[PDB]
Amino acid sequence: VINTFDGVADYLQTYHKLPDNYITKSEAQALGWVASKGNLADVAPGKSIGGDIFSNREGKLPGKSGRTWREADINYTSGFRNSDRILYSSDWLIYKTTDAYQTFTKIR
Repeated sequence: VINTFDGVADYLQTYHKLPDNYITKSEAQALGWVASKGNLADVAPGKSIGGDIFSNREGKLPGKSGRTWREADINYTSGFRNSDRILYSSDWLIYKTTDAYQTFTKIR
């Protein structure tokens, strides 16, 4: 039940378990999450998407000898998303972007 940058980062840097309130795009999409609807507050009155998996071969986030990268929605309540998005890696390095997957400033 968390959707804030540092809050999610701390949660992950300390408990590593994705905040109890996130879902992978697939699950969200397969559960019924549709773009021409943005259904979410109904089936999940307070949940934020996030928890997918990515290798970052595009080198869009910090890398090394084999790096794992995953994202998560931020600042959501009930309705649709916005531009606040958090990025966390295998090593738990967390970065933040507020321009809809555009500028990734580091936070942890």
